[PDB]
This record gives sequence, C-alpha cells and structure tokens, in this order.
Amino acid sequence: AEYQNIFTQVQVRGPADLGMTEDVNLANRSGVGPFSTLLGWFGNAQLGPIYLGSLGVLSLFSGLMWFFTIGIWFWYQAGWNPAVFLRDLFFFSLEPPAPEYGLSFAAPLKEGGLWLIASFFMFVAVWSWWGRTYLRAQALGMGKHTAWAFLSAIWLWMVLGFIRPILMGSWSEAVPYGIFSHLDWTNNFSLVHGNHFYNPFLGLSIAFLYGSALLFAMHGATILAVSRFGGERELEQIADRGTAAERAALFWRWTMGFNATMEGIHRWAIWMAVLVTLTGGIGILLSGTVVDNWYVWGQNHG
Amino acid sequence: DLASLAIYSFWIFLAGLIYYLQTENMREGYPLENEDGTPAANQGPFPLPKPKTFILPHGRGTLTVPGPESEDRPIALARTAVSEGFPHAPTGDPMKDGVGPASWVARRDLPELDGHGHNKIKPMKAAAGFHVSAGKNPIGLPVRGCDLEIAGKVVDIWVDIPEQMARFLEVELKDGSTRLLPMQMVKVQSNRVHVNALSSDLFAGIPTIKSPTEVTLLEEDKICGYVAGGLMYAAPKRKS
Amino acid sequence: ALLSFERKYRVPGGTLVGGNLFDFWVGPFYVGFFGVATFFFAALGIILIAWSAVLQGTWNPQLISVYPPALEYGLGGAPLAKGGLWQIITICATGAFVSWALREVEICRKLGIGYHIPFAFAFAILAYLTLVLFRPVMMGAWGYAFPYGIWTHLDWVSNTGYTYGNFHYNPAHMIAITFFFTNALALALHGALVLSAANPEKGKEMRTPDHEDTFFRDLVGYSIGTLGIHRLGLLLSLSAVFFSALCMIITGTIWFDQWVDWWQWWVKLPWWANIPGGING
Ligand code: BCL
Ligand SMILES: CC[C@H]1c2cc3[nH]c4c(c3C)C(=O)[C@H](C(=O)OC)c4c3nc(cc4[nH]c(cc(n2)[C@@H]1C)c(C(C)=O)c4C)[C@@H](C)[C@@H]3CCC(=O)OC/C=C(/C)CCC[C@@H](C)CCC[C@@H](C)CCCC(C)C
Ligand SMILES: CC[C@H]1c2cc3[nH]c4c(c3C)C(=O)[C@H](C(=O)OC)c4c3nc(cc4[nH]c(cc(n2)[C@@H]1C)c(C(C)=O)c4C)[C@@H](C)[C@@H]3CCC(=O)OC/C=C(\C)CCC[C@@H](C)CCC[C@@H](C)CCCC(C)C
Ligand SMILES: CC[C@H]1c2cc3[nH]c4c(c3C)C(=O)[C@H](C(=O)OC)c4c3nc(cc4[nH]c(cc(n2)[C@@H]1C)c(C(C)=O)c4C)[C@@H](C)[C@@H]3CCC(=O)OC/C=C(\C)CCC[C@@H](C)CCC[C@@H](C)CCCC(C)C
Ligand SMILES: COC(C)(C)C(=O)C/C=C(\C)CC/C=C(\C)CC/C=C(\C)CCCC/C(C)=C/CC[C@H](C)CC/C=C(\C)CCC=C(C)C
Ligand SMILES: CCCCCCCCCCCC[N+](C)(C)[O-]
Ligand SMILES: CCCCCCCCCCCC[N+](C)(C)[O-]
Ligand SMILES: CCCCCCCCCCCC[N+](C)(C)[O-]
Ligand SMILES: CCCCCCCCCCCC[N+](C)(C)[O-]
Ligand SMILES: CCCCCCCCCCCC[N+](C)(C)[O-]
Ligand SMILES: CCCCCCCCCCCC[N+](C)(C)[O-]
Ligand SMILES: [Fe+3]
Ligand SMILES: [K+]
Repeated sequence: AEYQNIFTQVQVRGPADLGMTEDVNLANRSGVGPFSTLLGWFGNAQLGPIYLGSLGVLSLFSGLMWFFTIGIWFWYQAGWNPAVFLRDLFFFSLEPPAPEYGLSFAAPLKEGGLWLIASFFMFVAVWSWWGRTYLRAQALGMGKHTAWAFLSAIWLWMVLGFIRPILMGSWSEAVPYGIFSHLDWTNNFSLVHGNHFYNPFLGLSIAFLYGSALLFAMHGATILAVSRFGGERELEQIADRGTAAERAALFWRWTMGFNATMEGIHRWAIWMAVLVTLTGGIGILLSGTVVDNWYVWGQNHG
Repeated sequence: DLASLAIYSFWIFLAGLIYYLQTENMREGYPLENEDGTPAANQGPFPLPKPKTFILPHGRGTLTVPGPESEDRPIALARTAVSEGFPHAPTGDPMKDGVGPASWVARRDLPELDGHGHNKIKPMKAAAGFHVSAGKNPIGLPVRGCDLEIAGKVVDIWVDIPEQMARFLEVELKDGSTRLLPMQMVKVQSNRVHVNALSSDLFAGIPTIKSPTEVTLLEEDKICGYVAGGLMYAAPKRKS
Repeated sequence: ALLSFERKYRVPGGTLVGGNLFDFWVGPFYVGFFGVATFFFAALGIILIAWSAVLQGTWNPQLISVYPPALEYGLGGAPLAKGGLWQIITICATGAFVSWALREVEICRKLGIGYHIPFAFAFAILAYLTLVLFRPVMMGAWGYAFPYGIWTHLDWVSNTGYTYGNFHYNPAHMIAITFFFTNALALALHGALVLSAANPEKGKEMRTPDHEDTFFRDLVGYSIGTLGIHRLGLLLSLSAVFFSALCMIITGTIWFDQWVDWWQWWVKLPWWANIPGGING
C-alpha cells in the first residue's frame, strides 16, 4: 500500500495559532475555538479565531434575519405544527409580490411584502459580507482578489433578484425563497424563454463550471502528486522554484504540449471559476429584457 | 442586436484573457532552449511578458521574473541519439548525481521562514508545545526499506509550525547519523515505518543537512528529489 | 525546444509497455506506447466521424452529428450509417481516453510523482462510460446514449431530462450539483487567496501562508490549510463527477418515473402524512 496523502497519517498539535497581526484591529478578533481531530485528517484541526466587527455583526445579524423571516413564514404554512413543518419543508416557499404590485413596496405581507423584507435583509447581509472580504485583506495588506472574485458571484445574485426584476418592471420576476420552489423557477425560466440552452451565455457558463471542475481536479491532483517535494507550499515555490514546480509544469508540458507556472496556475484558477457567474450573470440579465426567446434569437444571430 | 454585441464582445475579451494568462505563465522556463542550452529558434506565438519583481519578506532580497534562466548546477546526462527529442542517459549514478526522478533544483540555502521570521520547520523536540494529537506516533519505530531491511529508527518528527503538520521523519542510521525522510514517502504502520521508495543500502545516500536544528529549501529539494528518484532507480532491489 | 530546466528530467524509463522503443518526445509532447495508441484511436475515431459527416451530407460542426443505433438494434451491432459508426467511434473514444490516462501514468513514472492526476482523469472517463456504456447496457439499447454532435448532444440532454420531468428532482443530481457549485466557489477562493498574498498591496512584501490562514480565520473563522484546499478542490471535483455518473445510472434503470414524485416517500412517512395543513396536507 503506497501512501497517497489524501488523509493525514499522523496529526500534530501545538499552541493555538492566533495568526498574523499587521494592521488588523485585534480588539475585534475572537479567541480560539476547539481543535477537531476529525477535521485534522483532511485540513487543519484548529477552529477559530474569527474576526467580528461592527460590519461583521451587521452581516451576521441580517443574514439570520433573512433566514428567520423565511422560516417564520414556513411555520405559518405548516400551521405551526412541527411534524408538517419537517414534512413539507422543501415545499414551503416565500414568494415575491404579485406583478400587479409592480416595483412598489405597497404589497402586503402575505402577498409578498414579507418577501421584500427578507430580501432587504439579504441585500444588507451580503454586501456587508463583501465589505469583509475587502477589509480583512486590506488589514493584512494583501490583494483584493477575494473581494473581486466574490463580486463576480454577487453579480449573478444581483441580476437574479434585483437588477433584472427592476428592468422588467416588477418584483414578481424575482426568485422565491424555498427549496423546491426556486428549483421550479429555474426550470420555468427555461421554458418561458425558449429553452435556456439556446442562450450563448449559459453555453459558456456551463463550460466554465465544467472547466472549474476539470481544472481544480487537475490542479488539486497535481499539487498532491508533487507534494512529496513540498508542492503545497505554493508561495515559497513562487519566490524560489522547487523541483516540485518543475515536475508539475513538466507533467503537463509532456502531456498537453504547454504548461503553467506556480503563480500562473492560480490565475487560470481564479478566472475559469469567476467566469461561471460572470458570463452566466449576463445571460440572465439579457433574458426577458432584450431577448424573449433564445431559440428565436438563435435563428437570427450568430 | 444588444445580446449579439455582448457575445461578440465576450469572445474578444476571452482571447485577450487567454493571451494574458499564457504570457503570465511564461515567467519561468522561457525563453525555450535547445537540448544544448542555446535559445531555441521557435518560441511559439506568445511573447515574454513585461517582467515583475516580488518583494520577499524578511530581507530575503527580491525576485524578478521573467529573468535569466540558469540551472546553477552540473547535469549528469549525455545524449542517447543523434537528433532532438530523445532520452538523455545519466553518465554516473543518477541518484547521487540528482537527475531524472532524483532531480533537485538549486534553491536558496536558507530554510523557509514563517510569517514571524522564525523557521517554518523545526524538529518537534525544539517545537514548543507541539505533540502528536492523533494517529500512531512514529517516533522510535524501526524503519524498513523496499528491500525489507531495517534502515534504522525514527528519532523525531520534523513539523511545520504554522500549518501544524508533519513534514519529515528524522531517521537515525547504523552509524548514528540522521537523515530526513519526507512524510509523503513514508507509510507509518502499527509495528514499523515503511519506505517503499528506497532500499536500505540507499539510506546513507540521502543528502544530509548541515545544522541539524533546521533544514533549507536547497536541502529539502536534495532529499525529496533523492527519495522520490529511488522509485525508478531502486527498482532492482524492490520485491513485491 | 525545452524549458530552461527541462533537460535534467528527460532521463529514460517509466514505460509500462514496450521498453525504450516509444520512449522519446515529439516537441513538448511525450510519446510512449500509449502516445501512439492515443494517436491511432484518435486518428481512426476522427476519420470515422469525418466519414460519418459525409453520409449526412454536411461539414458543419454545428450540424454534424453521429447518432447511436436506434432502440430496435438493441445491444447488438448495426450498419454504419445506421449507428454502427457511433459504436466504433465510442470504441475509438474510450480507447483514446484510456490510452491517454495510461500515457499520463507513464509520465508520472518518469517524473517520479504520484499518480493522482490520471487517477482523477478516470473519474471523467467513468462519467462518459456511464453515459455511452453502463447506462445503455443496463437499459438494453445503444440508442439511449447521447449522440456525438455539438448541439445534438445537448438536445439529448434536454429530452432525456424532461422524460423524467424537471430533472432537478433527481436527488443524486442535486448532490452532484452541490459539489459543482461548491468546487467553483472553492476554485474562486483558492485562486483569489494565493494571488492576494503573492500580489499584495503596492510596495508591500510578499505575504506568507500564515497570512492566508489568518485572512480566512478572520473571515469565516476557519482555514483548511494549503495541503487541505488541494485535497478539497480535488474531492469537490471528483465528488461532483461521481454523483453525476451516479445520478444518471439510477435514472432509467432503478427509477424510470417522474423524479419529483420520488420525494413522496418522505411526505408519505406515517408520522406526518395524514396530519391536516401545510402543502401536502
Ligand atoms: C434539461 C436537462 C436537465 C438536466 C438533465 C441532465 C442530464 C440528462 C444529465 C445531466 C448531467 C448533469 N447536469 Mg443536469 N440537467 C438539468 C439541470 C442542471 C443544472 C441547472 C442549473 O439547472 C445543473 C447545474 C446541472 C448539472 C448537471 C451535472 C450534475 C451533470 C453535468 C456534469 C457531468 O455529468 O460531468 C460528466 C463529464 C464528462 C462525461 C466529461 C467527459 C470527458 C471525457 C472523459 C473526455 C473528453 C475528451 C475530449 C473529447 C477531448 C477533446 C479533444 C481536444 C483535446 C479538445 N443540471 C436540466 C433540468 N443533467 C449529466 C450527468 O450527470 O451525466 C453523468 C447528464 O447526463
Ligand atoms: C463563480 C463564483 C462562485 C462563488 C465565489 C465566491 N463565493 C464567496 C466568495 C467567492 C469568491 C467569498 O469570498 C465569500 C466567502 O466568504 O466565501 C467563504 C463567498 C460566499 N459564497 C457563499 C455562498 C454561495 N456561493 C455560491 C456560488 C459561488 N460563489 C460561485 C460558484 C453559492 C451558490 C452555488 O448558490 C452559494 C450559496 C457564502 C458562503 C459566502 C457569502 C457570505 C454572505 O453573503 O453571507 C450572508 C450573511 C450571513 C450572516 C449568513 C446567514 C446564515 C444563514 C443563511 C444560515 C444559518 C444556518 C444555521 C441554521 C446553522 C446553525 C449552526 C450549526 C453548527 C448548528
Ligand atoms: C432546467 C432549466 C434550464 C436551466 C436554467 C438555468 N440555468 C442557470 C440559470 C437558469 C435560469 C441561471 O440563472 C444560472 C446562470 O448562470 O444562467 C445563465 C444558471 C446556470 N446553469 C448552470 C449549469 C447548468 N444548467 C443546465 C441546464 C439548465 N439550466 C436547463 C436548460 C445544465 C445541464 C447539464 O443541463 C448545467 C450544467 C450553471 C453554469 C449556471 C449557474 C452557475 C452558478 O454557480 O450559479 C449559482 C450561484 C449563485 C447564484 C451565486 C450566489 C452568490 C452569493 C450571493 C450567495 C449568498 C448565499 C447566502 C446569503 C446564504 C448561504 C448560507 C450560508 C452558507 C452562509
Ligand atoms: C473528473 C473531474 C473533471 C475532469 C478531470 C480531468 N480531465 C482531464 C484530466 C482530468 C483529471 C486529465 O488529466 C486530462 C488532461 O490531459 O487534461 C488537460 C483531462 C481531459 N479532459 C478533457 C476534456 C473534458 N473533461 C470534462 C470534464 C471533467 N474532466 C470533469 C469535470 C469535459 C466535459 C465537461 O465535458 C471535457 C470536454 C480533455 C481536454 C482531456 C483529455 C484529452 C484526451 O484524452 O485526448 C485523447 C483524445 C483525443 C485527442 C480525441 C478523441 C477523438 C476520438 C477518439 C473520439 C471522438 C470523441 C467523441 C465522443 C466526440 C464527442 C463530441 C461531443 C460534442 C459530444
Ligand atoms: C425552526 O426554524 C426556524 C424558525 C428557526 C427557522 O427560521 C428555519 C428557517 C428556514 C428553514 C428557512 C430556510 C430558507 C430557505 C430554505 C432558503 C431558500 C432560498 C433560496 C434557495 C435562494 C435562491 C435565490 C436567492 C436570490 C437570488 C435572492 C435575490 C436577492 C436580491 C439580490 C435582493 C433584493 C432585495 C430587495 C428586493 C429589497 C430592496 C431594497 C433595497 C434597499 C436593497
Ligand atoms: C465555516 C467554518 C466556521 C467555523 C467557525 C469557528 C469560529 C470560532 C469561534 C470560537 C469562539 C471562542 N471564544 C473563546 C471566543 O469563545
Ligand atoms: C472554546 C474552546 C477553547 C479552546 C480549547 C480547545 C480544546 C481542543 C479540544 C480537545 C481535543 C480533544 N480531541 C479528542 C479532539 O483531541
Ligand atoms: C470539510 C472537511 C471534511 C473533513 C472530513 C474528515 C474525514 C475524516 C477521515 C478519517 C480518516 C481515516 N483514518 C481515521 C483511518 O485516518
Ligand atoms: C423591516 C423591513 C426593512 C425595510 C425593507 C422592506 C420594506 C418594508 C415592506 C413591508 C410592507 C408593509 N406594508 C404595510 C406595505 O405591507
Ligand atoms: C479560462 C479558460 C477558457 C476555456 C474556454 C472554454 C471554451 C468553450 C467554448 C464553448 C462555446 C459555447 N457557445 C455556446 C458559446 O458556443
Ligand atoms: C482553453 C485553454 C487552452 C489555452 C491554450 C493556451 C496556449 C497554447 C500554446 C501554449 C504555448 C506553448 N509554448 C510553445 C509557448 O511553449
Ligand atoms: Fe494551488
Ligand atoms: K514539544
């Protein structure tokens, strides 16, 4: 049995890591949580510490208010009976206001003004959380890459329940919160628009999703192949190239006729991924605003 | 048509994106060489990028890439054929020479620093408050080689401090000297630690570290290169 | 044409088949036994597809398609323009993919690295073989497989999907998607992190893996670690493709009905089902 490095063979533990300081305000950073021997076998064993600020609490608040506002309504539908609640859990839905209410806030609670409430709560919670991904990096003096990549996911999310329903003139065009319900909205969207497969952006969105899975499978497997040369320490192979970096590049050169660099591969990474929700956000935004039917469009445009 | 515009606009963006991504990935190994080390004629459609310079932490200098490409070591290979595209046979002992699967890059002769400027890797005796938290503790386990002979015993675990993980097993030999075995190349069992990559006669060959409180980027590469190479090279003495 | 460091690694050996014979390079490409096999399976396979494009009377990759032998031919053979072609092409394909993975194993052996990559490749080959082989043979017709053509295979998807209703209701499919949707999130992060640290704010020193662990603990209160995230995205990836093959192998075989209806087992559990109120009450 040759050892493949998928699971840690022997864990070690040492003093809880409180982490680098730099310009971070340490008054807002919590204390260390427990150590999971379970987690240990795969990644780190150390939970925490977690930084929680004025913005970190705002986010963490709204995000729950968003999660409650829905489940309150999910209880309402259950008739406040836990057995039904559990049973019907995927069938519950909080739905956007009826089209007759257009873009107003006038729509009553049981008619979807309760939707708007939770939606607001979401909107606050997400951007405030995007606030974090920029700020935590600024504090450590690192790149904003996480902030920008996040922004890419936010894109599709803004298109879906915000930007598009505004351009379509009503909130009813938005996505309902519920497990089976939003699944239907997705499928329903396809039919309404003439088989979304004919949208050239879904064409690409799906390619990048597929490619994200292909590349991270390549990358991940690769680093694990060269981990015996300490491949996982990518940054110090960036500053000083190890045989790990060479053997990596060379597998792929010899296989596919070209290759990457240890900093380079991560640019392939960040992009291939980002472009999923990047493209796919456009594809949606264009649907119903500009192109009503993707089949139809597909006959007149290439 | 708006969408038709968007999508055209995208295919043009994506071409330039692939250009940028490819040029960026040319910051090492390029310009290409012929087998004799002279710059090759055909470099491909992609130009070298305008160079960048990294500021290494803790006064370690800088790195500018792309840059002058030299191996900074002697290569123990000679051509096996009269034309391009053929294997290059080692002249000497490829393990000792450091070629093929035993190849090593000549990287800095200083150890890797953690965020605070202390060495990333210390043996666990010198690691303060570091202890095995799970799995079988290998320390004191006899080490067997692919030829199923005892190569000596495990006298410590060299651990990565900031990632809190094992890296090497320091192994003591017959003559009482120790070598570092990469963790990824050892299978710690119930009754022993097993190394498939090397037979026992090859252990004494494992490149040695100078200050044995620490190990350096160059010394890791020499040891990791060495042990990995043994797979191909120790093949005659490997049973099973 | 080699890379500045390439030559030292170009020693002989590692071959599974044939010894020193095919062991050499063409440009950057390594050859090996299986380099040739791949070529041949790909060559043939392309030629058949090229010659299957004539029988249809087009060269238009948008138009060109090779359909499986119809349900009538079952699991047996079929005439060439009648779906025999697709059958051999699949043999050529399955050949050239497996010749590829094995060529990748021979490159692993020369570079003294782990087999992790062609191991992971095999998960994509298995998804494919599910679709063109394991599913059809369990269902008894090569016609159940997807046809080879750009849109025409996407037709196959939308038709195969809606046969079972909204396909979203396949639970194994929901699981597969959760992996695909996660993995892309894990790719976006992993890339954004490593890049942020190697490309910090103006004039600052290259950050350290310690800053990486810090940024995440600062963020979500945990960091999986660098050996972790690699195991992670590799798992999230193979996971994704595993449940993808799984979702499709149960479909049409052990479950042929409308997928949404499958979820009644939960609703119709005795300790709720007849309680008034709710959605299904
Ligand atoms: C209308 C249709 C239905 C539907 C019906 C189906 C059907 C039907 C199928 C899927 C499958 C999938 N669908 Mg679904 N799907 C729907 C809705 C969705 C939605 C969504 C947002 O709504 C998503 C995200 C998904 C996602 C998914 C994944 C779970 C899966 C695709 C990945 C995969 O299988 O990899 C598998 C990857 C491969 C097989 C890659 C093969 C690569 C091989 C090994 C080598 C290629 C070499 C190449 C030729 C070389 C090129 C030569 C040069 C070098 C370039 N579906 C709708 C409701 N879905 C598929 C699945 O699970 O299959 C197992 C599938 O069959
Ligand atoms: C191509 C873009 C990909 C992407 C990228 C991406 N996502 C990101 C980022 C990036 C780059 C971040 O930086 C950011 C992040 O912080 O990641 C960790 C994030 C993020 N992506 C997330 C989710 C997410 N990403 C998705 C997808 C994607 N994101 C794409 C694949 C999806 C999908 C597929 O739909 C989801 C659901 C979040 C984890 C995070 C954004 C955080 C956010 O906005 O939080 C809102 C605020 C809150 C306070 C959360 C409220 C919590 C409640 C809703 C649940 C409560 C559960 C509770 C009952 C449990 C109790 C505890 C138990 C232990 C008992
Ligand atoms: C069934 C209906 C048809 C369909 C529809 C469809 N697909 C879609 C959409 C729609 C309507 C999108 O909007 C989305 C898209 O990009 O469209 C172009 C998408 C898409 N279709 C895709 C794939 C796909 N679709 C397919 C099919 C189809 N899609 C059918 C034809 C198939 C196949 C095989 O048939 C595939 C593979 C993806 C490429 C893309 C979706 C990509 C993606 O990752 O999107 C999900 C991510 C987000 C919405 C980002 C959210 C980011 C944060 C804001 C999350 C915050 C969450 C937090 C507040 C709480 C979380 C809790 C805690 C963890 C904190
Ligand atoms: C399992 C995780 C993901 C994955 C992993 C993965 N893929 C891989 C690997 C790995 C680990 C490799 O090592 C290998 C590689 O070399 O990557 C660059 C590869 C690879 N994955 C590839 C493609 C690919 N992977 C996909 C998916 C995935 N691969 C999963 C998401 C997809 C999708 C989404 O559909 C595609 C298209 C190739 C780039 C490469 C394999 C190259 C190869 O084997 O080439 C040999 C064959 C030929 C050159 C030509 C074949 C011609 C004829 C023999 C047959 C004709 C085929 C016929 C079926 C045509 C179909 C037409 C379609 C329109 C239907
Ligand atoms: C016992 O349970 C209790 C009571 C504790 C609970 O609370 C349980 C709670 C539940 C189980 C609820 C769980 C909720 C769901 C299952 C969530 C399902 C939701 C989805 C699948 C989300 C899909 C789509 C989300 C989208 C796209 C949202 C779009 C948001 C918009 C971008 C925001 C727009 C904001 C609006 C419209 C307001 C405008 C005002 C401004 C100023 C911004
Ligand atoms: C996504 C993973 C989430 C893990 C979050 C763990 C947070 C650690 C909080 C520990 C709190 C410790 N203390 C002393 C402040 O109570
Ligand atoms: C809020 C908790 C304070 C930090 C203390 C952490 C202790 C780690 C948990 C004990 C480890 C036991 N075990 C079995 C996981 O090894
Ligand atoms: C998101 C991280 C997932 C963590 C899952 C950890 C799985 C534990 C695996 C058990 C290890 C096998 N074992 C005990 C023999 O070592
Ligand atoms: C408390 C929610 C925060 C404000 C965001 C949502 C606007 C309020 C909508 C409630 C509708 C009330 N009313 C009377 C119109 O039905
Ligand atoms: C960053 C890597 C780039 C990979 C590019 C993937 C190309 C796939 C092209 C598919 C085109 C689909 N469609 C519908 C637009 O024609
Ligand atoms: C969609 C992913 C494929 C992108 C192709 C990248 C460029 C291929 C040519 C690489 C150049 C190789 N070379 C000759 C410079 O060494
Ligand atoms: Fe990486
Ligand atoms: K100690």
